[PDB]
Amino acid sequence: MKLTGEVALITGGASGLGRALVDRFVAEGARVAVLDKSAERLRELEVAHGGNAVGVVGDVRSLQDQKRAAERCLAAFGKIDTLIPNAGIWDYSTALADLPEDKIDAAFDDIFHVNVKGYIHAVKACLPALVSSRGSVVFTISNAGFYPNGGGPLYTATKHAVVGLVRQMAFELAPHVRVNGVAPGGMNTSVPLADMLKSVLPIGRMPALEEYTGAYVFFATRGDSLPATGALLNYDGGMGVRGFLTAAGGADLPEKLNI
Amino acid sequence: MKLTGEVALITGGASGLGRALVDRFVAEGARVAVLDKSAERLRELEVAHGGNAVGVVGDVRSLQDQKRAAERCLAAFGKIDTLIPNAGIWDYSTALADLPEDKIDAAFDDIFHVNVKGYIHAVKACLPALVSSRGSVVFTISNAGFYPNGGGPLYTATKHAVVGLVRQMAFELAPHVRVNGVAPGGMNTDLRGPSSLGLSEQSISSVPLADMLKSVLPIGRMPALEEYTGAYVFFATRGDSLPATGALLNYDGGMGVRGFLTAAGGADLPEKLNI
Amino acid sequence: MKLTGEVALITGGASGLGRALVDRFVAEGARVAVLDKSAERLRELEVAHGGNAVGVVGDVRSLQDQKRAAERCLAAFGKIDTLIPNAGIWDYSTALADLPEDKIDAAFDDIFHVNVKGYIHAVKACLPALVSSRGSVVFTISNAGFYPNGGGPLYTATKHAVVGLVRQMAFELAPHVRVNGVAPGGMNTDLRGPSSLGLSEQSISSVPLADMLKSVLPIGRMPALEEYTGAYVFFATRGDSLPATGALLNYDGGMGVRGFLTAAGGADLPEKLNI
Amino acid sequence: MKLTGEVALITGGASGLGRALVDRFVAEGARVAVLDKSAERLRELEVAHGGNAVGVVGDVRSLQDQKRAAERCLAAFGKIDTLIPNAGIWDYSTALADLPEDKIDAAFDDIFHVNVKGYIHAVKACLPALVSSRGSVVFTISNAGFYPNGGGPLYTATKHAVVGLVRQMAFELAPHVRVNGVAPGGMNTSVPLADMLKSVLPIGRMPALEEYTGAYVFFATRGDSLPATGALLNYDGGMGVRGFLTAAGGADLPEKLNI
Repeated sequence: MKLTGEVALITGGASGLGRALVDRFVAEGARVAVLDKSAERLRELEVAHGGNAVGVVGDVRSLQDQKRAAERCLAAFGKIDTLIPNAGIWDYSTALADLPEDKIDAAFDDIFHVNVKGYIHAVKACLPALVSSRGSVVFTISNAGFYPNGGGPLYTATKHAVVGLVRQMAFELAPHVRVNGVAPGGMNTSVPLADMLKSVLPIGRMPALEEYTGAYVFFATRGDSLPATGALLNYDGGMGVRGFLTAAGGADLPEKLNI
Repeated sequence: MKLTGEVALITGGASGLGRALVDRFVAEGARVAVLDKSAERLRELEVAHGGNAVGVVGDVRSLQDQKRAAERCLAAFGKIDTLIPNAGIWDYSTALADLPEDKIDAAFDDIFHVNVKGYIHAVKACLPALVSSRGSVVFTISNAGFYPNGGGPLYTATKHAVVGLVRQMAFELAPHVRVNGVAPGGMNTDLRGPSSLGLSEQSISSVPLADMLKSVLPIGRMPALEEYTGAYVFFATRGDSLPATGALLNYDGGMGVRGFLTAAGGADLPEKLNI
Repeated sequence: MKLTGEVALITGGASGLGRALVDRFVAEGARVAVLDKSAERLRELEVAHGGNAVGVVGDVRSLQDQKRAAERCLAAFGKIDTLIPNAGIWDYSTALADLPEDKIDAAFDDIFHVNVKGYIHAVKACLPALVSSRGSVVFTISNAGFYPNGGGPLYTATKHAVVGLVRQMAFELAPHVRVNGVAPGGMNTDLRGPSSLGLSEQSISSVPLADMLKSVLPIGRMPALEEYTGAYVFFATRGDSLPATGALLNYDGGMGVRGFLTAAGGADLPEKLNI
Repeated sequence: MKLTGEVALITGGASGLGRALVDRFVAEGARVAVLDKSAERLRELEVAHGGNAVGVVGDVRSLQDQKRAAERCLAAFGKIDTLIPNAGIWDYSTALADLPEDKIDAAFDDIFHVNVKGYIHAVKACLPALVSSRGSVVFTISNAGFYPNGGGPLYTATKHAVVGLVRQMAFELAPHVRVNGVAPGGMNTSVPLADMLKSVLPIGRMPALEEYTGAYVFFATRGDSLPATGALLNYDGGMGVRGFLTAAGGADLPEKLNI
């Protein structure tokens, strides 16, 4: 019950990883405003958490759709303690040499409006409310904001850009708003599952969406993440610490120590 | 309580952050074995927490001592779920020009044996127990592990070195043990130093934090030691930090994202938005 | 001369650093094709370097233009050995609170289409030629690609984004093309901005560098534009930078390793050592 | 002829990568003082570069052996423009679980005295001379100061530590001395050569020691690396940008573009 008397806003939270955040957050005493594209999946979400969660149908790319989401949150809950810019769109890990000349301009704009511009507006929209409550932002980054091969050029640049957002907003919004980011990866949400545990994830297992929720709960806990601003907790099963020939270094440790 | 029924081993956990971690972890249900140089301070917490904490007097540079603590924790509690190598020595932020040629070699060894080697024996000792419980290692680092002026050549080099521990240990101990690092910043710890290093400069070059905070902490305040225990509990919680290994949490109040003319860039926000 | 007989394609290479790069590369024996928005400035250098440089007037956001330049370089010089995507737009370091709601969406696209998309079409265009000559891509980044207060939300996000280009392009174009990044810092460039962003604040928030240098540059001086061309030549040289791909050169005078109270920590060194 | 009228000091430079630096540096008009353990290989080096290179027999761990090396350089060349702390000792990539209880203390001290303490003294020794000439330091780091599996815990910590040295010395020695570091890796100097190009090095080829020399020449060039201080140029064939399933992303690019 770590988030008792708390209010959080989550974009793109009516599905995928953002939905897991919702369920968990509610299950922590929190109160979650949700901006998303799906009117149906927002209504199903709302009855799932009776009066602990509100949902506003919108387009994360729209600044106005973000201001509304802020306003409605303020309407029902009267405050905003943790904003979680999260709504993201993928590029199918498409290589540059495979992005066609007649599609690159559209593809760029769409992916950048959702992953970067979407995040900007959210923070812009909620700025009054966050300053008012001296709360925090926790962006959803990704393994792809730090290392390649998590996506194509478009995805990688958009997720490296939200690292800049983490840093610049951590600076600009201080001392009244703490900005942070979590970088999840290797998810139950291109690459074979057998090559995933062997050559990608040192931890050796595809974690459930529920297991990616705690890192966010942390940054949203009143006085547990107070020194945190500008922080980037990489949360991808250890993609940036994997070996050359094998992801895991000591798979055979138990019978190296006769445990 | 996140850590009910768990067992933590904190080194240097009788004073400072390492001690706040004990109080926090016990308060979070966990039982805590502690290795530290101070016999008094260990009894001081032994009484305070009753049958939830035990303390072993020894030295972090000694592997025998490290092993003795790891065994003591097994004897009393039956396992090791979280190991927190925390014990650290500051270099008074003494520059290279200020290091005495006759005192430098001695100094190196003193600081590197605690800040780095002490961590290695902490892991070496507790490893069998950690692979058995498929547990975690959470390293105390420092802002001095990522950016300069947090200490002199020696300290900054040590903390940077323990960044390399996180990464290697995360690799080597996959998939059973998780290894990560917490990097504290604006705490008001004295941070002890080596006798091999003289008293020469301890007040007027090692600058106090309150005097300079506007150039160091964006968050615009000095956090209490208890505000730094939250990150470690996070790593200590099995169902919260499961997909986290090789993770580096910069926990310095924004020392790495401070701005040029001042630390924080949004002093005038409430003026500009009306609160 | 390191780059005798080589061919470089610089974008935004008619003014600022991009233009100093032309002068340097020609002076290093290389022939240089240039894409830039200014017809005058391109003729200005066309005459200056004679048959060693050619310029194409167009826009970096346009792939057709990018392709047209890549072809122009083939037509005149016969190949492309080094591509330098350099053309960049500043956001006047305009904060998020200061971005007008009615002007923000327009602004985003303007800046992201040059700083990021412009780079992508630069690579997309010149790629066939680069895989053919097994050449290199050297990206102009910025201190704003690594640490904050070098620009507002938009600019810092763009440059950070092109860090992600370096890494992905380095991966994707292995083993034939090498992709790296140069990250300039204390140059006295005006760095143009978008009309979609108002004149509102251009003198008194976007602070001049000379006023603040003691809080920004450890090196304790503002380097001339010619001092920044050396890193690119390095990547342009086949026998010097062969085992370098995905490399990031922080070229900012020490912006990332500046200290808390002042940029440089060794002001008083010669006093302390006697020179 | 980029280093005409220049003087550089190189530790551990009578063999390995440090020797390649020497040959190249001399071949650039530079003048190289060399501190190393080998008396024979120092003499062979000296006749190889007649009067353009001096060599002083010493132990990099000794501060005094470093001061001498500085003094002798000053004797023959009268100045020191680029110091290159380079002498390094490896741990056989030995895992922690394989470092024996009766050896760990000795092994720690030896590897840390050479890789970290060796570097410190060099900069300490040459400080007067470098400040006097307003020159630079270029440490030899390694892929192992950034990612794991380049060595064991001991090597990785020692090379991560010299990253701290790069940063702290870049700060402390400014504005009079520029500190930098090069991070070479995947060298013709444990791991099979067939798994090296496939899963380790995106560039697909083990580069010669000569090809690792240019990066150092760069940092030592009068007015080509003036803005450089605190810089970390990773020089390992792209170990930190390799994919999950394959090092190289577009091996089959030529016949994807019918070049």
